[PDB]
Amino acid sequence: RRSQLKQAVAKMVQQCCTYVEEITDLPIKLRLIDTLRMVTEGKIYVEIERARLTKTLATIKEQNGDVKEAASILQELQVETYGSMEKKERVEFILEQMRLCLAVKDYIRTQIISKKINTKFFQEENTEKLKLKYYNLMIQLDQHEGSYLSICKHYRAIYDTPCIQAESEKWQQALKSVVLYVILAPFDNEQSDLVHRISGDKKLEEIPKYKDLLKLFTTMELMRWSTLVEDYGMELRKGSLESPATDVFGSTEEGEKRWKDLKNRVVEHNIRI
Amino acid sequence: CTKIINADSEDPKYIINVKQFAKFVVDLSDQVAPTDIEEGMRVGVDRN
Amino acid sequence: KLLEHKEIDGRLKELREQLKELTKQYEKSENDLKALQSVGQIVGEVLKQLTEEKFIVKATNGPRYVVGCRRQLDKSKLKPGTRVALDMTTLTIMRYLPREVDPLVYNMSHEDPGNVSYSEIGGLSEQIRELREVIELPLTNPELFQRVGIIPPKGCLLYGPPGTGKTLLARAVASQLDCNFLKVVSSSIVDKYIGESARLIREMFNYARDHQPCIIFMDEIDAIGGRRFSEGTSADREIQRTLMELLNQMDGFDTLHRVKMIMATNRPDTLDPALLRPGRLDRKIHIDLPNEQARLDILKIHAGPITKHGEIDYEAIVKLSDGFNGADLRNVCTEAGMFAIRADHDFVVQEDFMKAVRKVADSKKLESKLDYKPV
Amino acid sequence: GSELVQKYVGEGARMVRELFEMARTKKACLIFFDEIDAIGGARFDDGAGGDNEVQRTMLELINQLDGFDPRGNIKVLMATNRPDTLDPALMRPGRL
Amino acid sequence: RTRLLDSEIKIMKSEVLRVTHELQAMKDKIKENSEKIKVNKTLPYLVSNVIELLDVKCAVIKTSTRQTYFLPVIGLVDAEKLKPGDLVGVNKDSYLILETLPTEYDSRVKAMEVDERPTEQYSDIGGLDKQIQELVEAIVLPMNHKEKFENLGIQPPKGVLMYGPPGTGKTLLARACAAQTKATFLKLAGPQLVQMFIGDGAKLVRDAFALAKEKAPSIIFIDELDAIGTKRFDSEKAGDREVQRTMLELLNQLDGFQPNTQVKVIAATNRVDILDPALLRSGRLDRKIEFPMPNEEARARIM
Ligand SMILES: Nc1ncnc2c1ncn2[C@@H]1O[C@H](COP(=O)(O)OP(=O)(O)OP(=O)(O)O)[C@@H](O)[C@H]1O
Repeated sequence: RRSQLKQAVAKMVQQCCTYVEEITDLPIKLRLIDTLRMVTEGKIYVEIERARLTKTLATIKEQNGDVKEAASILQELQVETYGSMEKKERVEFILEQMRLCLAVKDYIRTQIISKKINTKFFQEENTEKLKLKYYNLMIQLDQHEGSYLSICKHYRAIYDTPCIQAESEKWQQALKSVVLYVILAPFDNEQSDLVHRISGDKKLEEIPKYKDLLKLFTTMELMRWSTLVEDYGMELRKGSLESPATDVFGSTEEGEKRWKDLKNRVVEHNIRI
Repeated sequence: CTKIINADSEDPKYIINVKQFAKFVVDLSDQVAPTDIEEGMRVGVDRN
Repeated sequence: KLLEHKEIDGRLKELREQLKELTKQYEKSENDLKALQSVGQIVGEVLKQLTEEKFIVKATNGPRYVVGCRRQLDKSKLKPGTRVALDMTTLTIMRYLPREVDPLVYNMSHEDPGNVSYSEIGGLSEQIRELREVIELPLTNPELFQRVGIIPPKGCLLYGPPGTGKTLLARAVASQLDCNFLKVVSSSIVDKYIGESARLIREMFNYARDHQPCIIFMDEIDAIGGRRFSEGTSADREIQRTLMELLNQMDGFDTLHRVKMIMATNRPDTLDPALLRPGRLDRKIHIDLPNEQARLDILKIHAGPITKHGEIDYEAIVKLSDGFNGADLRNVCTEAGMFAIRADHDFVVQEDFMKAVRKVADSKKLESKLDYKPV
Repeated sequence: GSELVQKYVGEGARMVRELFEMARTKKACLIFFDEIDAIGGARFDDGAGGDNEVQRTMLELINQLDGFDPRGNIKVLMATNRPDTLDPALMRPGRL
Repeated sequence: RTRLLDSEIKIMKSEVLRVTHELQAMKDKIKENSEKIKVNKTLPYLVSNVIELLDVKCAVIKTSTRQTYFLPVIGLVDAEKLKPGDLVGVNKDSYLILETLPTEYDSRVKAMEVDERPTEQYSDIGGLDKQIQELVEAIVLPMNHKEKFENLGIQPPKGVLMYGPPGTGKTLLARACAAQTKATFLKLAGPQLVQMFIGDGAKLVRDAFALAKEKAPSIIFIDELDAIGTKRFDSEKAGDREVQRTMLELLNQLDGFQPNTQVKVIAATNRVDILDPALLRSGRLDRKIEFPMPNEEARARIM
């Protein structure tokens, strides 16, 4: 008989989806809440409470990204560690929780559930590339939260799909975003081995910026910062590419901090040589 | 003294366990009759 | 004319192929002569490094000679405990080669199998819930436990009815974590020394450390040659001392790679109260007797590798005998196969399962050789 | 009885096979195992297995005595001051 | 045409040189063959099994002298041809395999087979009919077509333990089974397996299992299984290690081996308490045939 109730509940979720488009927020949320109470014991066999997660995602839009609504999605998604029998979409739902934490803008808040993200693994190399398409979203989340060396570690993972796309700007940007990490990342044994591996790529060779980036990779004696500002005026606004320029001097929070880092890393280069 | 465990066609190559030493593939001595030597029979083998 | 000359050339080509075979025979003879020169090397184990120049070693037969390394012998890889080749006359190290049959060690290594089926006997209400939850959090993130500062719980105890959760679901956990497991029956661990049992367990723990996913399973921990020895004049509670030693090994000295030494065994008659304290045994999971509806599900899983007439009411067969044992339900299926073997029926009719269930009901009534009770 | 116990492991058991083999070669013979208690006439066979070598010697006598073709022409006379100590398998008839 | 005939004549001259090369190859082989014959004949040949096979093409041989030697060159015989745990002929001083040698087995194993065969009937056993039927399923059904088991997917268990008080006929069922069904019955006892030299008993068990593998219809009966299968001794240092090694050898054949049901083993013990839990294991000796003391109805029939 519980299975019969579940069959009725499966019909309810389809009706609730039609209701969500059919009626305004106040009636639809009440209907979703009423089914939610009945299926508190019931597992999310498909979208049984995944629809509730979509409903809170809808509430976030209704509440103009209210933090409490984002927290409501966070707690329910946190509850659904193994709630959904399907695996691929369940991992995607965990990513949806993470994006809301990034929306909080605490940076640490995304990292707090990034530990839950740490449990998620092998999105890349999954069959059909569907998980790889999802994998692009997970790496995309990493930015300020990832370390300057780490952003490159994710950007190289993002680079594979645009390289398959071979977009004139996006594929070039995908390689460019990984290469720009060296300017903002401090010298290390790991940094040197990584810069050599990225250097010499045929696609990278085409980009003019890669020629500018080679100066740090080689000892190159000393590169004056004032000369670099003339050389990297294009980086601020290429007008042809500039697609990964956000990674460097995008603006202030992720740009001016990068501007100071470039001066520091070249100053570090001057002392090392 | 040693104990025979088996015999082979053509050259007999009888293999004998000495009593603690090893399985020795020893051919029959020149002054012996092959029929007289028998499988599962105690035998005396000169070391030299 | 020209065609006849071509045929003669073909015969010459066949002769050339025979010449190539003769050359191969000459190459084989050259290899055999080269082989004859080598005189072999005594096989021995390095007891210790007396000095960089000389390492003390013992030949396998037993005489020990101090020996010196040869050319590029990689003395770093010549560390004591490595099998070595010793010159027959020179008696000096020639090469480092590690080959050990290790039959007892193999029992202590990866001998235990893992059951691929997620639900061989079903009954996964807490088996894929509480048992999975406690092990998964350290396995996924030991560092998160480190942020809390609590030592990740080393192990959990699956106290349960014998056979239903003991014979089966012992290796089902291995599929749940998707890795092969090490079975601590302890029969291999206790061989000729009561003291060595803890040391051999430490060796198994090191083997467990080698694979981070692999989880130590203390299945049948009480089981031993004859019967487990409790405190007594002839034999004392060596196993209880090993359990106290195990607690020391589990926390501090031997905890790494987020490997869980779960004591998931209902075999021990007595459970240490100190072990029950949070840490050594943070949580205990209780396997439960089947709900009969659950037994019907178990019978279906057991019926999966079965050819049947198709007119089978499994619920009626399950209702007919309340075996309450996953092994007993598996027995019902096997006995039904025996009934099918009678009369040469490849298919098994529902009656054959019911006849087997009646025989199993008699087996359920009479049981022997069970002396293991949790707590 | 003392001769059957030997320093080497199961060396005595080999002798018991020889005892039957000698008995088989002769036609109709009686073997007097006086002081059967000396010939491991008990089977506690505890975990220590101190008597393991003798216990193997006792079992070898039992199988050769009866089972898979027994004495055939051998009559066995065994004399014991304490019958209770004797192992149950030896006491079982057919063997005696 | 004529040029092709001239080319064939030049190849024929090369073939004449090749015949000389073949004689030279034979002569080099003959010298190695003469040494090989002398070494096998010589006393230090010490033919014994290879413990393991190694590659840099290498072999480790334990001679009957119980000394282990590693040979950088595997030997004159082909490396692929050589099998680990197979008899190989060690060199007199080089300790390098020269010949594999004919396969041979312990004389005791050959004696175990009941060539004469027993003379007993299933009918003669009285009051143990249910146990007789269980034994038939364990041994006769695998001996007969296994197709019925195969269609179901069930597999007949290999290894049967009969445990009973001394009077009950554990041997009586075994003797009758061997007489009623002819399948290379083999006699065995825990004492017979035990030998003075360490590992000699293990060889005896291994050879007996090999004899069972050799004959498609094969049954091995081990009475007094407790003697080999005593609770493993915890005596420290000096102990009856050899007997434990024999018990391990039987376990090695039983565990993860003999998946084919052609070979089945029946074992009997007056006391099942002495037997280690390992011998029964899970499937190593799953079959159990308890023999109850005769019931009143059984006693009237037995008398
Ligand atoms: N049901 C029976 N019918 C006939 N004879 C029987 C029966 N049960 C026992 N016996 C007698 O028992 C003897 C068979 O040897 P038995 O199997 O008892 O030896 P065992 O090695 O001591 O057995 P176990 O290993 O079971 O203790 C014979 O004397 C036989 O006549």
